[PDB]
Amino acid sequence: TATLCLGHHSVPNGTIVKTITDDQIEVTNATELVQNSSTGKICNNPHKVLDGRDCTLIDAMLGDPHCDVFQDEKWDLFVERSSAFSNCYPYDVPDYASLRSLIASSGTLDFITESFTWAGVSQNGGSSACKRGPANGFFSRLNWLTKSGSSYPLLNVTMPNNYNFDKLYIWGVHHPSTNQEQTNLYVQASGRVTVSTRRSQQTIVPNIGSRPWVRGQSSRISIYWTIVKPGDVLVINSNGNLIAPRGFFKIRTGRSSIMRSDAPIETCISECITPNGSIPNDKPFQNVNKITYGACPKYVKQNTLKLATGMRNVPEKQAIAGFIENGWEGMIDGWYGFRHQNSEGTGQAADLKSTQAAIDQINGKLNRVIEKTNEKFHQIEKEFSEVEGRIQDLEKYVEDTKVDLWSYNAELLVALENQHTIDLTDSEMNKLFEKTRRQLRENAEDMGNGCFKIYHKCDNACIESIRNGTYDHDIYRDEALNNRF
Amino acid sequence: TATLCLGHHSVPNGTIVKTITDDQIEVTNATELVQNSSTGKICNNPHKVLDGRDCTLIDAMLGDPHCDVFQDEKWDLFVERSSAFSNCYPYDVPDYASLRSLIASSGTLDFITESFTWAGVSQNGGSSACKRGPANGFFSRLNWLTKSGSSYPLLNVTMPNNYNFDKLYIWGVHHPSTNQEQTNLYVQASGRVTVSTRRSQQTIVPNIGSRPWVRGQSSRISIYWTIVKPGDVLVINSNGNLIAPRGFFKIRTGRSSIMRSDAPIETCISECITPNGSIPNDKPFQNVNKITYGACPKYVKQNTLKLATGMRNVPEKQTAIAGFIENGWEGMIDGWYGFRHQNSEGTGQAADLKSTQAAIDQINGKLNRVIEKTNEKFHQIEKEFSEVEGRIQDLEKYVEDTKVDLWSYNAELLVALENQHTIDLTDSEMNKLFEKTRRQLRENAEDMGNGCFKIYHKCDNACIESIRNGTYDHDIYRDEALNNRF
Amino acid sequence: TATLCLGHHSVPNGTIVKTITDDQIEVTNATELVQNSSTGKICNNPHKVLDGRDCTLIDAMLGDPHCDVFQDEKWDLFVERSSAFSNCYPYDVPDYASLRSLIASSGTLDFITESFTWAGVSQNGGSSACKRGPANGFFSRLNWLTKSGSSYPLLNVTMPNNYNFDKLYIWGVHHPSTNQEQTNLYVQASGRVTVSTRRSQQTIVPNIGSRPWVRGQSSRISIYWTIVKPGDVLVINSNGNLIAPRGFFKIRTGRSSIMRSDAPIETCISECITPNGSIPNDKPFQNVNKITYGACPKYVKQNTLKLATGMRNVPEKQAIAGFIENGWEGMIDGWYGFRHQNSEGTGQAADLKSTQAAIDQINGKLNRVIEKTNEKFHQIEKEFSEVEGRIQDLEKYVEDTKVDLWSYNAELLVALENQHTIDLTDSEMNKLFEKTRRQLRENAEDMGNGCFKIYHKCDNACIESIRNGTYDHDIYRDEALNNRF
Ligand SMILES: *[C@@H]1O[C@H](CO)[C@@H](O[C@@H]2O[C@H](CO)[C@@H](O[C@@H]3O[C@H](CO[C@H]4O[C@H](CO)[C@@H](O)[C@H](O)[C@@H]4O)[C@@H](O)[C@H](O[C@H]4O[C@H](CO)[C@@H](O)[C@H](O)[C@@H]4O)[C@@H]3O)[C@H](O)[C@H]2NC(C)=O)[C@H](O)[C@H]1NC(C)=O
Ligand SMILES: *[C@@H]1O[C@H](CO)[C@@H](O[C@@H]2O[C@H](CO)[C@@H](O[C@@H]3O[C@H](CO[C@H]4O[C@H](CO)[C@@H](O)[C@H](O)[C@@H]4O)[C@@H](O)[C@H](O[C@H]4O[C@H](CO)[C@@H](O)[C@H](O)[C@@H]4O)[C@@H]3O)[C@H](O)[C@H]2NC(C)=O)[C@H](O)[C@H]1NC(C)=O
Ligand SMILES: *[C@@H]1O[C@H](CO)[C@@H](O[C@@H]2O[C@H](CO)[C@@H](O[C@@H]3O[C@H](CO[C@H]4O[C@H](CO)[C@@H](O)[C@H](O)[C@@H]4O)[C@@H](O)[C@H](O[C@H]4O[C@H](CO)[C@@H](O)[C@H](O)[C@@H]4O)[C@@H]3O)[C@H](O)[C@H]2NC(C)=O)[C@H](O)[C@H]1NC(C)=O
Ligand SMILES: CC(=O)N[C@H]1[C@H]([C@H](O)[C@H](O)CO)O[C@@](OC[C@H]2O[C@@H](O)[C@H](O)[C@@H](O)[C@H]2O)(C(=O)O)C[C@@H]1O
Ligand SMILES: CC(=O)N[C@H]1[C@H]([C@H](O)[C@H](O)CO)O[C@@](OC[C@H]2O[C@@H](O)[C@H](O)[C@@H](O)[C@H]2O)(C(=O)O)C[C@@H]1O
Ligand SMILES: CC(=O)N[C@H]1[C@H]([C@H](O)[C@H](O)CO)O[C@@](OC[C@H]2O[C@@H](O)[C@H](O)[C@@H](O)[C@H]2O)(C(=O)O)C[C@@H]1O
Ligand SMILES: *[C@@H]1O[C@H](CO)[C@@H](O[C@@H]2O[C@H](CO)[C@@H](O)[C@H](O)[C@H]2NC(C)=O)[C@H](O)[C@H]1NC(C)=O
Ligand SMILES: *[C@@H]1O[C@H](CO)[C@@H](O[C@@H]2O[C@H](CO)[C@@H](O)[C@H](O)[C@H]2NC(C)=O)[C@H](O)[C@H]1NC(C)=O
Ligand SMILES: *[C@@H]1O[C@H](CO)[C@@H](O[C@@H]2O[C@H](CO)[C@@H](O)[C@H](O)[C@H]2NC(C)=O)[C@H](O)[C@H]1NC(C)=O
Ligand SMILES: *[C@@H]1O[C@H](CO)[C@@H](O)[C@H](O)[C@H]1NC(C)=O
Ligand SMILES: *[C@@H]1O[C@H](CO)[C@@H](O)[C@H](O)[C@H]1NC(C)=O
Ligand SMILES: *[C@@H]1O[C@H](CO)[C@@H](O)[C@H](O)[C@H]1NC(C)=O
Repeated sequence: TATLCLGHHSVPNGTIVKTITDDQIEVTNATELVQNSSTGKICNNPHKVLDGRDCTLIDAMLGDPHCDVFQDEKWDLFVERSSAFSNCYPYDVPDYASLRSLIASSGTLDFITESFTWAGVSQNGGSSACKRGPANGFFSRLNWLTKSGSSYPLLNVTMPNNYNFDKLYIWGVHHPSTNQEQTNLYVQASGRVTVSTRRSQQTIVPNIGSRPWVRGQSSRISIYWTIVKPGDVLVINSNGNLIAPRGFFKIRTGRSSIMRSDAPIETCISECITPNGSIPNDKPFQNVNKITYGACPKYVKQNTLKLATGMRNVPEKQAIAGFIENGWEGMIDGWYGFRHQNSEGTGQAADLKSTQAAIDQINGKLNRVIEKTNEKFHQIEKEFSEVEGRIQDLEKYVEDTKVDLWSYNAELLVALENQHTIDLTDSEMNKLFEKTRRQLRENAEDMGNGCFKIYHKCDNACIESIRNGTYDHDIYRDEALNNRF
Repeated sequence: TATLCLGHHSVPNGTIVKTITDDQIEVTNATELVQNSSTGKICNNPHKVLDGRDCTLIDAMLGDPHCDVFQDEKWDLFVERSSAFSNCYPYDVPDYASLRSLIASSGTLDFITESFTWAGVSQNGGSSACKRGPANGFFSRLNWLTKSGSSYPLLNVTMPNNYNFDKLYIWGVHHPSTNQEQTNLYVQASGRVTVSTRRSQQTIVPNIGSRPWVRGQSSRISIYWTIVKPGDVLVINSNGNLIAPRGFFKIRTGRSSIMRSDAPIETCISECITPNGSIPNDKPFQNVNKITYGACPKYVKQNTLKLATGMRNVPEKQTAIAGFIENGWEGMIDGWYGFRHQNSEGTGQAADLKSTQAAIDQINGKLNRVIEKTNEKFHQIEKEFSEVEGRIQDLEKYVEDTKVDLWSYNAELLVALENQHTIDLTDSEMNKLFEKTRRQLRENAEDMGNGCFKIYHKCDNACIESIRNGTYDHDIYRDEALNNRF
Repeated sequence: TATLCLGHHSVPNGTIVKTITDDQIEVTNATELVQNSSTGKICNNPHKVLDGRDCTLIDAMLGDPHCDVFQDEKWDLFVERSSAFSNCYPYDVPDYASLRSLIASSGTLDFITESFTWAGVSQNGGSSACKRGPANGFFSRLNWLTKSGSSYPLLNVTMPNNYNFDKLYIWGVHHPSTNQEQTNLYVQASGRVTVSTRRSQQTIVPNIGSRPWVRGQSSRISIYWTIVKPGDVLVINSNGNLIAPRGFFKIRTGRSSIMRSDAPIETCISECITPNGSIPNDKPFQNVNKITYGACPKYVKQNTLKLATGMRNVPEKQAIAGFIENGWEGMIDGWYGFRHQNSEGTGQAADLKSTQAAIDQINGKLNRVIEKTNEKFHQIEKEFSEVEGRIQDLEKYVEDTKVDLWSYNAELLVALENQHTIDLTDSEMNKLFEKTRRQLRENAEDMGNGCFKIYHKCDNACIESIRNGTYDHDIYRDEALNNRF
């Protein structure tokens, strides 16, 4: 007689994963699906990263004297450091966030000088709070107009848009601290600024009052913006307290954005940028930060998610035995194989078809459901330094909802994939056993432990024929029937 | 002896679907789950669709002379064309989108005239920029008040809400271009308009300055609105630059909305409306547009999603009968599973109705168990913009993108899971039929290894029919079968 | 000979669930996953709940005389009743919702009095619309300044923030009804109020005009707020129509919120609070309300969702029979068992291993994918008493999208879990049958009804050995072979 057994490989060190029906189960191999670390650096390729050392985007746009190196710059991502500061005339911007977001999304600081004509007033006003070297200065992109002689005539100028692109204009209004200062600068006792197009209008009345000292000034300047479509026209009408523009900014559409971070910039290649630094995007999920730019993994709350890439791990108990509650640590060539006890001796081989089928099924399984990468460039703000109320609450609620939903999706997907992997491996083993049983019609009996008891003389050639699939039962039919009964 | 085989049908041309464990597998039949085309026309039933033609909703509400045909109109969906224009006094509306959404959601333009008394001022002002035929005119729902004689007395009027429904009032403020114009129209050198109720107030100070010429006017008019609850009182106080209302609009709660489109309107029936036109809602997902009205399929990014309907398609081997082991039967058209028998009388074929019916019943109605039939949404947020604004527009775009991504992922996962379960159930049905057939023959037959049984006794057509029916009795063949086997 | 059967238990009354491949299937046991009822009361533990009674949060903060009991109060959840009313000077708050949300999220009403100096004006103004007992009064936290003698000097005061926490200041502007009233109260014909810090500024110009009578007054007061960071300074500049503050509120960060409800408050323990009342949080989903505070189940549209707990329910048909299309209602000591017919007599036993395995797999099944509870404290508003436009539409859209997505998730999860439960129970039964068949090598053959017939004499000891797994086929092989052939 002879003995033939079927079994599967095993490893000394397994990994614990989670499935639908099992809290913990050990498998031969697994991979991590969550990226939870960063190098702390921001790669300068392939995106064009612009580093604002001590300047905010708004200050660079306005023309702060210590931000003059940023003139006519372009970027894919603008990085704002926490050590940035303002060193010019004090100012405030109503709807600061909207202007900052639109400027960042434009992605360029291209400025074109236009020939504005201001008759009856003095131009190029300066202050000691904004020093350009040893002399008083001002924002390079703004014009401060004051009285000439002893009069401030009413200003009424126009400028049409004859190009094929939109124009962005930045202008301002001056708020004096005292009535005497207001009358000294502008002869009128109450100024007025009106800027309008064929479809929109804005009018600001300056406010007079004391304010906390900032770099020796108790006055302030408010900043406003206007966009002129092609074929439209811009009209500026003012009675005083006007901070005139010097030109327009060319506004574009693209995939530029802005980020707050303190990480240094190095020479490397990475497609994902986070405030903590660049991270690889070879995993579907990440746990570093919910603020991202480029092709990045989705953010989830979990810090680890193991995906099974192997079969169940079962130790070998201490006469050969099959796969019934028994693994084989001696199999190196494949995942499934045959162990036979013969008159010549004990042998062992491996089956390539079932192993290849299992490997092909397992490989690239996660790519069938989830997308490879998602590219997001400009999004909403997710961190705030001041309390505002309704809009901030809405933004926080939206972000929280998105994070929770994606975390649930990731958990469910991992559990389902692990369960299906275990099921497919078990099914492959059972299919191999059933095929082996079908090959031997009545010359063998099931020993009950994953092994077959062949009742005729089966040499090495016979075992090889069984493994190949060319076993002929009619040859040994009579001998096996005689031996069994 | 005799031979009995079990197998399943196959088709000459199959469809390729995607499962959890397989990226490309061929099945006998599949159906498309994504609607990706439209007729290009908007059906006028069962929803009431109002064509705006060359008028916007705000212009129609205000009373533009060329929009006078829209007085006291009702709609379920208001369609705005891209060729609409304004032909009256130039104006601007602070928070234009909010007022547009409010009017669209109200769903009606019902106007009730009220008896307002304005003492000491002239009424029914007109301009050459708003012509009512050959003569000067103005907005039909607004009253322009100017000085009478040489004085403009302070106006102080009241109007109580004695009804049981809310009132919507539309009023305005005039912005002169020059100080001389302001003094000429109204005696005071600085106007002031105050409209308030018991719980809210609004005050506007007009601005004087030149503006680009629009239809011969360098002045502008601002538009404001106020809502008066039942039992409340409206008080209007002004001393210049007031564009008085003539009445109130009835405001209702319903399922009306507004849509921007250029598609023509035709006579047909459709429950879903998109800017591209109407689309059928028989499929759970669509790819036409993310802007929808009515009972519409959910929007996804995928162009196509095939749901498996039949079994795995296996070609017939060209080579003695064979079973279902890696071989399909091309000659079966009366069922999904059947028997092929080789006998002394001759060969034959049949079909098993029970297993086929069970598989069909399991497959039928499969997607309705998870996905709800259809979702009905009427008024939503705006999803396309023509100007850059900043924070709010970014938030709206982010919300829409998040929703679209989540629904696309859900659709992909659902399709993969359903295909996998369909394949598994079909294979299980085939295996169960084979196991039952084996269980019927206790010791008179043995498995041949290729999905066929070798019966070791003379089994005529009646015996085969008894096997197929399930009334086979092995006792009266047992002796002969055991004698033949050994 | 002897007969051995394998089967599973059944119950007289079952329940219907839904699976992936079945519209309706009856199981032996199921549990409800959706909470759809409440006791109508709000439990006062463990959260600190403050009853607003007939006062609103804004009125309590301002210092309404009938809300004086709320001074220096703390809360985790503030409950606003629909019967609340105002009984002081008429007022309006621009961006009322933002201030309400800010105060609610702060979670305290701690007030610190500061020594402001107002030179040349009279303080502690009062009105008949706000009665402090028999005499005229005003808001306790606000100071009404009017002319002294026949002059109203320009006011210019400062207050620095030398602490290490943020300060919140509440101030106001008075709107007279007539020019004569404006002149009588304040000498100047046009007032002006300017409040600013080193980084922000606000200027309000009062408006004069008649307004509807409210408690005998045709005038109004507009409320504004300002926040001063540590190291900053507050400057107040005005020349009329100023409602001065008396101090600052301590603003904190925490998990406090506000709710609108009419349910009474009783003494009990509950972690979840809804406007309908408190609900238990032992279920993953709830259908009571979409407004929640604390550890609450997720809100879904469905009102019922049944999760399978037992196996399929098959009534027993009317010579023992196995599990093939037949259940056993007489078995109560286990889920799976054996029935044998013997010469000595019939019997019945239960198998504990398979039952324990099935119970362990079923137990804690839902905890493998979904979390126990999610804690949410402060969120967006979800019900509105008036129409506003864009922001309200955005909030409603966000809430609707979240609800729809979570409902879909719940439905799919329930269907998948039910399908897997049915599959695992069937697999357990089939595995037990296969093991029993494997034990009997050649001494028995399946008769097709889930039972085995044994061709040798098998007494109670032999049946017990078969159940235990110690059955030896070699002892009876010869007798069984002789009987079979
Ligand atoms: C309405 O009320 C506000 C607030 O009370 C007033 O604003 C103050 O205005 C005064 C000037 O009028 C300001 O005083 C100035 O402060 C400067 C900054 O002080 C800081 O830095 C110095 C030096 O580093 C420190 O010693 C000091 O502690 C602060 O940390 C000083 O640099 C100025 O000095 C100048 O004047 C002195 C006068 O002796 C000279 O000796 C100096 O050389 C130099 O020329 C000056 O002291 C004060 O800071 C303002 N306060 C605020 C909060 O802004 C308004 O003036 C008031 N309006 C009216 C109309 O009354
Ligand atoms: C502050 O600054 C603004 C901007 O510069 C000034 O606004 C301009 O005002 C003038 C009038 O004061 C406007 O000129 C008028 O333009 C009308 C439209 O012009 C278009 O159409 C004509 C014909 O189709 C074209 O030829 C032309 O190129 C334009 O395409 C004209 O129809 C008007 O014609 C009137 O005057 C002529 C003079 O000969 C008469 O013959 C006519 O019958 C008719 O009465 C007129 O020419 C100009 O368009 C305004 N510009 C803008 C941008 O709005 C403010 O006036 C200024 N304010 C102060 C106080 O100085
Ligand atoms: C601009 O226009 C507005 C609106 O028309 C005017 O506002 C009105 O002003 C008058 C004058 O004060 C107000 O009249 C007062 O109404 C009080 C409330 O009335 C209600 O309550 C009483 C008692 O419950 C009811 O009987 C009554 O029907 C109302 O339901 C009264 O209590 C006042 O009575 C006082 O005056 C009378 C005069 O004889 C005395 O006998 C009384 O004892 C008491 O002293 C008074 O009648 C009216 O309510 C205001 N209406 C609104 C809507 O606000 C502005 O005055 C006007 N501005 C200018 C400059 O003209
Ligand atoms: C455009 C212009 O007029 N620039 C002035 C500037 C303005 O007058 C002022 O800053 C507007 O608020 O003032 C400069 O001087 C400041 C200086 O002025 C004296 O009159 C005053 O006595 C000093 O205390 C001090 O404020 C400035 O450098 O800011 C001069 C500049 O030309
Ligand atoms: C209600 C009223 O007064 N309507 C007037 C209107 C207004 O005076 C004006 O539009 C307010 O801005 O003006 C109308 O004439 C415009 C006409 O006025 C002359 O005085 C001027 O010299 C011309 O150039 C021209 O602007 C108009 O039709 O708009 C007359 C109308 O009665
Ligand atoms: C701070 C102050 O001046 N309080 C007054 C208050 C104000 O004058 C008024 O409310 C501002 O609008 O008015 C009080 O009197 C109300 C009373 O005043 C008479 O002059 C008038 O003729 C009456 O009709 C009536 O309005 C008030 O109690 O509100 C007095 C208070 O001292
Ligand atoms: C990436 O940077 C963020 C900074 O926003 C880190 O998040 C903070 O971590 C600290 C320390 O645990 C917490 O006190 C803060 O509350 C966190 N902030 C937020 C907004 O969550 C994050 O830990 C960093 N991650 C890595 C991997 O470095
Ligand atoms: C339905 O109409 C929309 C119009 O918004 C079409 O979307 C545009 O398609 C063109 C052509 O590919 C693109 O260039 C635009 O960028 C698309 N716009 C947006 C907002 O996506 C859409 O293709 C139409 N669909 C059908 C089936 O006709
Ligand atoms: C819990 O309270 C809410 C209050 O909003 C109830 O919801 C309302 O129920 C009534 C009665 O059917 C409806 O007419 C309203 O339209 C509902 N409002 C909303 C916003 O849905 C809810 O039914 C209560 N639930 C329980 C279990 O008491
Ligand atoms: C485990 O799987 C990973 C990825 O599938 C593979 O790179 C690795 O070699 C595997 N480990 C072993 C021991 O085969
Ligand atoms: C394929 O399925 C669809 C619907 O499921 C059905 O209408 C069609 O007839 C099927 N195809 C065949 C060849 O039966
Ligand atoms: C049904 O299941 C629940 C929870 O698993 C359990 O409490 C209950 O006792 C079960 N019913 C029966 C009859 O065992």
